[PDB]
Order: sequence, then C-alpha cells, then structure tokens
Amino acid sequence: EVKLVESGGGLVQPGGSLRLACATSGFTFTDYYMSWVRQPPGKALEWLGFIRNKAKGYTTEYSASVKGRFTISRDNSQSSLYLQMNTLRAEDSATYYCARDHDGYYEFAYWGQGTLVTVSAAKTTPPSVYPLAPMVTLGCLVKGYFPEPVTVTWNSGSLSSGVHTFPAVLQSDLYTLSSSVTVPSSTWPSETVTCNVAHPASSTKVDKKIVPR
Amino acid sequence: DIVMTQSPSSLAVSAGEKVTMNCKSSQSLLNSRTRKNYLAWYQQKPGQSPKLLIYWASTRESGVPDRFTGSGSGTDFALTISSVQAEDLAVYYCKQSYNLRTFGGGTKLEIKRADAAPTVSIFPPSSEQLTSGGASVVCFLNNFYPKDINVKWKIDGSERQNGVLNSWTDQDSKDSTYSMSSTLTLTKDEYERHNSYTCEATHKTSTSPIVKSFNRNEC
Repeated sequence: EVKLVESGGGLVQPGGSLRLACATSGFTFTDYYMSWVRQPPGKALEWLGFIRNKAKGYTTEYSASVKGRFTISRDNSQSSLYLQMNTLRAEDSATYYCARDHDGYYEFAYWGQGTLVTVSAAKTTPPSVYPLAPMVTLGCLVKGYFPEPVTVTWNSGSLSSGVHTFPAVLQSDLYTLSSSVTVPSSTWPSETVTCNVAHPASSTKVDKKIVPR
Repeated sequence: DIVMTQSPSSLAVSAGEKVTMNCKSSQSLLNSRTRKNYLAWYQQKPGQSPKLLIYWASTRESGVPDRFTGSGSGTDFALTISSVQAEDLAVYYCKQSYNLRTFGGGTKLEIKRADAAPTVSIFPPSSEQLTSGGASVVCFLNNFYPKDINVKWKIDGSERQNGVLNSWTDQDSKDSTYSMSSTLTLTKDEYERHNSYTCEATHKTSTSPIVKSFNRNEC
C-alpha cells in the first residue's frame, strides 16, 4: 500500500514557524514529483508548491501567495517530504495535504489525510465533557477546548450508525461541539452507552456514560 | 498565476439524474509539445481528502467509474456525471497543471431527496455541568430535508434570542439528510430562575412548528 502521513502541524503562535513532514512508503519515492496543498476550514483547495523528481534534480516551484516564505525539501534516503513555513499569519490556518503528483509507472495520484495548522495566540485547553440524557436519541456535550480537532466515538466506536457529530463553533477562544446518537429504545438503558472523547492537543481521553433520568 | 473559475457554486439533483459543471481558465491550458490540455478534476467528499478523478481533461483515473466524464479544450472544460448516486455527494474542483498548478473555487454537489421531518430531541443541563455553574440546554434536529430550517427557543412562554449557538452538519451520504444542533447556554443562576424550556422548529414539512420542551420542576 502507498502511504503518506503528514505530521508537524498543530497550534502555533503568529509569527512562529513550523516544519510539516510527510512520511511516505510503498513506491519509489525518487521517481515522483510531490506537492503540498492546503485548505482553510470551509474554503477552496490551494496549491502551495511542488518539488520535482530525481531526473529533474529535485527542483521546486511555489505559488505566488507563499513564494519567498515557505520552502519544500525532501529526504530522499528516508522517503520524506517537508514544508518549511515561516512567519505564520491567521491566513495560514488550514489543513495541509501532502500529495504524490506523478511520474513513471503503469497505474494513481494519492493524498494523505492532512494535518490541521491553527495560527493563534490562544492557548491549549482541554474539553469539559457532559452527558446528554433524555427509537431513543442520546448525546454528548464537548465544551471549552482549544484547539481543534477533537474526536468523539460512541462505545469505543461499536455504535457507528445513527451518529451525528456537529462541527465545532469557536467563541472567546474556546470551541464547543455536540454529538448525538440514536439507538433502539429497547437497548437503553439496559445495555450502556458511553461517549469517548479524545483531544490529542491536551493529551485528553475521557469516557462519559449516559446515565438515565 | 493562472486563474481558474468554476460554476455553478452548487447544485442539487436526485439520485439517477445527469449533471454537468464547468470550469474556465484565464488562458489556454493546451500544450503545444504534447497536444494535451493540462486540466484535471478532483472530488472531495465531506470530511475526506480530495481524490483525482480525471486528468488531461478527459482521461479517467484507474479504478474510477465511467459515469464520470470530462470534456472541453483550450480555456473551457466540463465534468459530467451520468446517474448521480448518493455517494457522489462532494465538492468537485478543477485544477490546471499547464503552468504551476491552480485549483478552481469548487462546485458543491448536493443530493435531492424526499422531504423529511426533523426528529427533534431536547436535553436539559447535565448535573455535572451544573456542578461548575454552567448551564447548556441542547436541541438536536436530526435527519431533515430540505436543508433550510428555523429554530426558536422559548423560556416560560417568552422567546430567547441570545446565548444560542447553532451548528449544521454536511449532508449524510447514507440517507441524504441534514441535521442541526442548537445550544442555549446560560449561567446556573439564570437557569434555575425559570421553569419551562422549549425549542420550536420551523420546517417546510409543516405550518405548525415541531416543539419539544421540558419543565425544570419535573426533573
């Protein structure tokens, strides 16, 4: 399997710098051009730059919006790509994707999962997690956290269908979001239901059982 | 610095219809050496990374179904879907690679379906939130269609405008419905002054609002 995993993002002070890494495996890294693309929350994709393959001496190109400020490089022994990002502003807040472009063999272009970069002087804060007790619908309130993302599962993921998790909404440098889940009324409260919240930024894992009445 | 312009912004169509969306470039994308137009189409489904569908204007990426077709040349191009299925729900972007790369602004593909009434649930503040002197009342308005909806909060017979934050999902692939959340936040003081809490929901599937309520005195 061709893999691409981005790392090195997260929360960063205005004026700060980051180096995003994209760890690659499954293909002859040196034969491909590689690209970085970003997407601010809710907006269009934006091409940032590419680096060419071995045959072309690994030269680079940048869009007009970042040329001079960001730089791409690659570690061709370790099969890894980098994006050096300088003097960050609120406009750079986005998901960053590593993509394999093209060049060479029989069969696809591939993209990583992306990493979220948030440029802000607000500080990391863990969520408070509240159970929402009354086919029956339960939920979980995830309140007071910074930065994004959080992940919410129901019963360590075993309840997957009938789950809605709403986009967080920022206010006063804290996000809040909620997650609902719908079960057969016959199964709760006989069998338990638990919401599990992960906020990697503050190393937070919380479980919250939905207790009736 | 080639500019790319896509249209329309969005479209909505039933499972099975055929559609077309367009992409225009500020200059020719046609390469004189290869006689290829360097124009490509991406699909980005909600929550996911973009995926390449079409390149050289009309060559289908491996594994991609042939209900997807792209066409055009020069500065004008189009993508067509024949029998839109529910899992085509996504934002579609064109991208020139003639000189550097540039994405278009995207076209959003919404799925049309049978009108559906929201399932509405209301939740009083958890006792652990009350413990820290916060009070949030939460309304879920789940699995409705169409998308537009209006939420009103009542406290003891009087409307409340402020302290309310709303949030909307993206359309579900699995059933093509929208959901919405509406959170009323208060201090624990303000919460215990009053009795009855009500979210009322106005959807084109009724002239009467859908109302769910609780009275503090019954908790």
